[PDB]
Amino acid sequence: PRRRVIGQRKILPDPKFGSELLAKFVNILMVDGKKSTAESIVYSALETLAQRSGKSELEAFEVALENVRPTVEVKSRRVGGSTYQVPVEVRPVRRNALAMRWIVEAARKRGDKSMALRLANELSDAAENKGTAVKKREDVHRMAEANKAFAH
Amino acid sequence: PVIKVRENEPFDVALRRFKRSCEKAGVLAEVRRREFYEKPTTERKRAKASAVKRH
Amino acid sequence: RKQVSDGVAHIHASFNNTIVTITDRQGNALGWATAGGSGFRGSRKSTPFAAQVAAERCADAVKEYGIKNLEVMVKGPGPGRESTIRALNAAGFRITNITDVTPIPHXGCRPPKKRRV
RNA sequence: CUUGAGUCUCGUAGAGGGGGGUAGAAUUCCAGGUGUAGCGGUGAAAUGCGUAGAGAUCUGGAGGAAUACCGGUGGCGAAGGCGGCCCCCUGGACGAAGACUGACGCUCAGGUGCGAAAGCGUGGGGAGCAAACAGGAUUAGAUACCCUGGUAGUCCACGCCGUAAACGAUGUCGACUUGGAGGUUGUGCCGGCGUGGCUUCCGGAGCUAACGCGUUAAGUCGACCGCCUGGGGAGUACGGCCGCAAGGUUAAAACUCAAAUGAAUUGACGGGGGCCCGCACAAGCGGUGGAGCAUGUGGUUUAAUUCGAUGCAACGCGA
RNA sequence: GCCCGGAUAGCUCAGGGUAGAGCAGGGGAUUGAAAAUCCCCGUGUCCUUGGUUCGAUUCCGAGUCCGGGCACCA
RNA sequence: UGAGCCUUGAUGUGUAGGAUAGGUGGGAGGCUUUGAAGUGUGGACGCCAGUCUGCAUGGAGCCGACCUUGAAAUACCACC
Ligand SMILES: [Mg+2]
Ligand SMILES: [Mg+2]
Ligand SMILES: [Mg+2]
Ligand SMILES: [Mg+2]
Ligand SMILES: [Mg+2]
Ligand SMILES: [Mg+2]
Ligand SMILES: [Mg+2]
Ligand SMILES: [Mg+2]
Ligand SMILES: [Mg+2]
Ligand SMILES: [Mg+2]
Ligand SMILES: [Mg+2]
Ligand SMILES: [Mg+2]
Ligand SMILES: [Mg+2]
Ligand SMILES: [Mg+2]
Ligand SMILES: [Mg+2]
Ligand SMILES: [Mg+2]
Ligand SMILES: [Mg+2]
Ligand SMILES: [Mg+2]
Ligand SMILES: [Mg+2]
Ligand SMILES: [Mg+2]
Ligand SMILES: [Mg+2]
Ligand SMILES: [Mg+2]
Ligand SMILES: [Mg+2]
Ligand SMILES: [Mg+2]
Ligand SMILES: [Mg+2]
Ligand SMILES: [Mg+2]
Ligand SMILES: [Mg+2]
Ligand SMILES: [Mg+2]
Ligand SMILES: [Mg+2]
Ligand SMILES: [Mg+2]
Ligand SMILES: [Mg+2]
Ligand SMILES: [Mg+2]
Ligand SMILES: [Mg+2]
Ligand SMILES: [Mg+2]
Ligand SMILES: [Mg+2]
Repeated sequence: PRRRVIGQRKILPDPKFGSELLAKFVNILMVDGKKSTAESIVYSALETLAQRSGKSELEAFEVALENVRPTVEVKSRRVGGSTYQVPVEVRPVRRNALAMRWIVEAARKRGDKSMALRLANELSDAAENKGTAVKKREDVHRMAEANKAFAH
Repeated sequence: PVIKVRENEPFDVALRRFKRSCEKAGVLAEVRRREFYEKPTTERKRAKASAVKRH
Repeated sequence: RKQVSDGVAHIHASFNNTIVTITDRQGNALGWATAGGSGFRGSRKSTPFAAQVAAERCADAVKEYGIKNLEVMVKGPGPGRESTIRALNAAGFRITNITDVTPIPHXGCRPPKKRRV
């Protein structure tokens, strides 16, 4: 805000994996404060992804995540009434947050049966570069590189 | 603003020397000053205004 | 088509566009490129990025002549005065001389009236 | 009679004026070589130019206008004004020592002369710029601001015109009255010491409604001239004089209002400047506006649909 | 009547081993707006038919239509 | 500087595949110290994968039918 005094809120870790990343993934997935439901959904999705990929739950998740992280975004800046689209770098924490938000949003728009099935299919598609999340990442990248002249 | 590069110096130092030579030559100032016609009354007005503001 | 091995680059930079031409010492053009001809239309046409893109494209277009030495004369006050020469050097030429050759009247004719914006 | 006023001897500085010549940079046009798909313009565009070869680049030629740097609240002139270099003609100012005339002085109604720019007549000239005009935009409209073109004019010779916020909004001449910091230009004595002319800034007494002026007075006095008498009507009508014309100069009356005005003070406002704060923006999450129902209100209906709140700060409000 | 060239997307259109470039229109990043950008999307016997060829939008014949120069014009 | 006209030398990897092999063809012998496999090196062309090309060193081998193709190997040769 106007003060630059805010702090960082600590987060409880994953029970059976001990990864803060999956806890934040559950938090992003969680709606209405029902955290047990989100934990069950994410655990089922990770289990089916691990069995259908064979590596494990963890590095398969990270590999799927890395295909969605962006490295440059676009910010509007007003100069003379007309707004320039300046390309700016993205902090790694913002990269993780954007990737998980995109993955969950893409999962919610699918015609599959259960939420875990949608999440598993989307996560595998991202892991092998065919989901809509990678499409959104490519859209952002192309829009950012199009306005490369405004990058002072 | 004629810069003849000497022996083995890098490109950056020659470019900086050329920029400095163009800065001390008042090239862009003259170019911007001759873009539009400014009346003699405005010339005297702003010259005197600069003089009094300095003092 | 011919080997000259040493030419001069003319950069014509204004507030709206930059034009780069390559010629031999006698003053016969070999190739040219422009910021507006490189897919930059409008405000984007008047930026240093477009100027250095045009510089790279013009350097590419004159490949068949085997240029190894190059002088530079730059005229005009435009934003693309320094990006172009940097891009031209990075393309592999040797900038052996830099000159500003912008015209300046020694009085001259009456400039247009001022814009009331 | 010599102190006011003027003449003579030597010198200094200066965009002071009239005439003629010449130089360099740049814009425009003309012819030619290289070379190829854009150029130009804007907040964004479009009109406009270009494959009949533009824009870019190089060579040669024609023509007109103005003189970058020096350049400076620097200089010259009564004012208006005056800026490359060179020659011819010419006006004034100041300085040092001496000589000469002997009140020859100051101001000035009527009169006469000069007087930016625009404008008018005749004859040339025309690169750049640019009223009028045409087209493209923006806009609710745009007879404008912005863009592309573009004719009188701007330039020269002669002749009219006689007006400007022609302003220091401060008539000319003379004498007297504490200081400080500079600029420019002469001169005497030994970098120091003095002494004249013009000029910029601050400030004391004094003056002023205040702002402010302050030895270059808006301080204290003397001589002469011009001008003012509430605001509109009106610097207008009629008459005279001047002009080719546009118009200039002198200059009222009826009627109407109780004010019009100057300087400064306290706030408020600014599509003025500086510094800050708030789920005020920016980052996120969940909603309302669509559907069904509950409830309040407006409106319409009724014998009555009781009364009040009814921009934010009334409408699941008094209840 | 003859000769000369053409038939390709919704439009304009180049092209013996393929169907191609731009804009039109639709949605969304997108902002109050045209901008302006990004993203895709289709948009096809390459006029019809027949004929060679390992298959022809391509080469060949006959037809439908457009344009040009001619000829008949008693 | 245009148009036709001969002669030469190149030029032509849909997909097979050692092979940047067009229609056609008498037809597996030419080539070879008339210095030849393979070379350093000059150079051309190029859907840049590969075709063409002088000299030098070097010294005398490549080689036709062979399996994939619609076809063989510019082994000479001729028709476009
Ligand atoms: Mg202009
Ligand atoms: Mg003089
Ligand atoms: Mg003079
Ligand atoms: Mg030319
Ligand atoms: Mg003076
Ligand atoms: Mg004199
Ligand atoms: Mg004189
Ligand atoms: Mg006497
Ligand atoms: Mg007098
Ligand atoms: Mg008089
Ligand atoms: Mg005049
Ligand atoms: Mg006139
Ligand atoms: Mg005239
Ligand atoms: Mg005339
Ligand atoms: Mg013009
Ligand atoms: Mg108009
Ligand atoms: Mg007057
Ligand atoms: Mg004046
Ligand atoms: Mg006055
Ligand atoms: Mg006095
Ligand atoms: Mg004072
Ligand atoms: Mg007074
Ligand atoms: Mg006085
Ligand atoms: Mg006085
Ligand atoms: Mg009058
Ligand atoms: Mg009269
Ligand atoms: Mg007042
Ligand atoms: Mg204020
Ligand atoms: Mg304020
Ligand atoms: Mg917000
Ligand atoms: Mg509702
Ligand atoms: Mg009520
Ligand atoms: Mg009541
Ligand atoms: Mg009421
Ligand atoms: Mg309530």
